[PDB]
Amino acid sequence: SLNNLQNIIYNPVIPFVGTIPDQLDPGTLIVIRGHVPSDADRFQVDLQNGSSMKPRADVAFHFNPRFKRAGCIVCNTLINEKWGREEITYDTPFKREKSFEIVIMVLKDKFQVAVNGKHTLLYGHRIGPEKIDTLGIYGKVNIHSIGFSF
Ligand SMILES: OC[C@H]1O[C@@H](O[C@H]2[C@H](O)[C@@H](O)[C@H](O)O[C@@H]2CO)[C@H](O)[C@@H](O)[C@H]1O
Ligand code: NA
Ligand code: NI
Repeated sequence: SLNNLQNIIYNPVIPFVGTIPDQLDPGTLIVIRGHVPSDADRFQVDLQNGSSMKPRADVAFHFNPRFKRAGCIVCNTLINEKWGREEITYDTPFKREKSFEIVIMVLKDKFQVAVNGKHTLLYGHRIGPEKIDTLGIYGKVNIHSIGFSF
């Protein structure tokens, strides 16, 4: 249910980096609506510990749709500017020139991600979700809205 969803941020310029307005406790939703442009090779939604660039902030949850060949979604965690073990989901619901609604649900033990009303993937927590205070969106993607349900 998307009641309690409050959209902030409309049509942000990409790259977008913004502070998350509350702690990502179990039951929290992050809802991102947009489109993949026709020339898209990849984009990413990063749940970050801070917004530092040098050194690069840790990414607790890197959610990275890629579109070359059959496409996929790579999920991973960045710590001390080093990527961890990749979790690759090959059944991607993203397609160039198609719209999407990403819903990231924060559970106690994992993120549960649904795209356009259909379950997409799970990703177990590698960093405590309380350390997540920043949402980054990078790459070839168009964003209409970003909202949260706490
Ligand atoms: O793990 C996410 C991370 O991947 C990097 O690229 C990987 C690539 O996904 C992997 O299949 C290949 O074998 O090695 C590369 C390691 O650099 C990206 O450069 C980075 O942006 C992240 O998306
Ligand atoms: Na990256
Ligand atoms: Ni549109």
